[PDB]
Amino acid sequence: QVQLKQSGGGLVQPKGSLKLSCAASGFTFNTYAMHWVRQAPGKGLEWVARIRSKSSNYATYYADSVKDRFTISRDDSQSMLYLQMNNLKTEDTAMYYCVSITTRFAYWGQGTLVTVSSASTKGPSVFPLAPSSKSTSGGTAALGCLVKDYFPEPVTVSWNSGALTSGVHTFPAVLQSSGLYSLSSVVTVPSSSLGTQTYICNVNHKPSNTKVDKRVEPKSC
Amino acid sequence: ETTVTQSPSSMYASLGERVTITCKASQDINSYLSWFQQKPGKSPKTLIYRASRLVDGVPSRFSGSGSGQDYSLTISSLEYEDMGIYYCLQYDEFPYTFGGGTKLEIKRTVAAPSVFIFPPSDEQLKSGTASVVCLLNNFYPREAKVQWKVDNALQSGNSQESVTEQDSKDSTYSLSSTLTLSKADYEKHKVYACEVTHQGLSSPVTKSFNRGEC
Ligand SMILES: CC(=O)N[C@@H](CCCCNC(=O)[C@@H](NC(=O)Cc1ccccc1)[C@@H]1N[C@@H](C(=O)O)C(C)(C)S1)C(=O)O
Repeated sequence: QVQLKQSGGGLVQPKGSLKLSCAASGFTFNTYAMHWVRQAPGKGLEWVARIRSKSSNYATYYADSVKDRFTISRDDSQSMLYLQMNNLKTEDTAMYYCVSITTRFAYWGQGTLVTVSSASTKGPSVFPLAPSSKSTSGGTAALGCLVKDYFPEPVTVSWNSGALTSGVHTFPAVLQSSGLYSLSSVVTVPSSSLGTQTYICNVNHKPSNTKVDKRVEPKSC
Repeated sequence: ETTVTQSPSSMYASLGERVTITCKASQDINSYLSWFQQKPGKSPKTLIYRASRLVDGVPSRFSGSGSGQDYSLTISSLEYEDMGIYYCLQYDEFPYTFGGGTKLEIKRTVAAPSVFIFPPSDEQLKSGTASVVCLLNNFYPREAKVQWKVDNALQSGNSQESVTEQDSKDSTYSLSSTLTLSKADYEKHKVYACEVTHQGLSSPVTKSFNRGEC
């Protein structure tokens, strides 16, 4: 059981600085080089920084984009890999992976999201996506929650505290023109259950400590 | 740096089929090439190193090959768990560069979408914005044309789409289109309609509501 357990990251303003941490366990950390690799949202993988073992003088190598702004470092007594990130720019917004390539394996951390923006965190507004009573009487009906105007990523959505999973689609977040994210989550249900069964979407936005439950009902006039 | 180009960038295949992806480097890389599988929302998983060495635990149906600049990964008989994005990695000279990635998805039959339209909530309108949401549920292939018609007028520049990854049970996609309008513009109109063109439909399908009527 090899683990690279990552810590740190989050929201930070441009020109600011941040330090990422990675705790290695279950392999001979000290003999192997360690790396950080980036994945901008929806885009490709890119190498960030490399550092070799004591046996190679802890030689450090950097991508050109970060050469004089980031520093990779390691503490072999504590099995810790670090990335000190200074003079941050918008284009550094990415998921950052701690990576160890060994003799016969390559291990990836779970990643830590870094968002480089001056904006403060903003919790979502959750609005009902409600089916009007046009729904085919013996067929399927759709309802959902619109999870709007939050920052930064991510949000999670469940339905009836996880009891409702079948037919659920929670869409990838969209970056709106306002610069805030927005997403919908929907579920299809028997049209016979509108009015008789109860549907609650549970929205969680950790960066803002927001937890919102919204009951979605058919609507009335 | 060394440049790594992958082909094709995406592809569909059926279960049991033999799949081959290629990976071409701008220069000789001495078989220092590695292949990774990434499933959505997960971290990469290492599959092959030194062009053809399997990492312990990777099924034998996975095979890699090549030399010089031209390399390939091959899945002898595709299985459901093999879907995802595959990256190749040149690690001969630093900076170690990745390919653009090959998206592998599973083929299935055409499926027409269930279409639903959702008016803006009264709650949302209290804040001065109106979002109108159109849902295309459980369809295949991914390509779909959605147009918004407000009082018979096409909309441009005020709508965004988002599409799920292939469903793990029926390999379909779902899409949401969100039309954003001011409360002022929204209340100046009656008929909000969503028009869906798709290969699983003989003719376009439309779902609509009239602002105001239950
Ligand atoms: C004591 C001493 O001197 N050590 C040196 C580092 C070398 C230590 C042993 N070497 C490795 O584990 C290498 N691993 C592979 O070839 C297998 C592989 C490749 C790709 C995917 C999966 C498996 C290379 N190691 C990386 C690196 O060196 O950055 C690499 C070049 C990216 S792969 C040191 O610390 O200087």
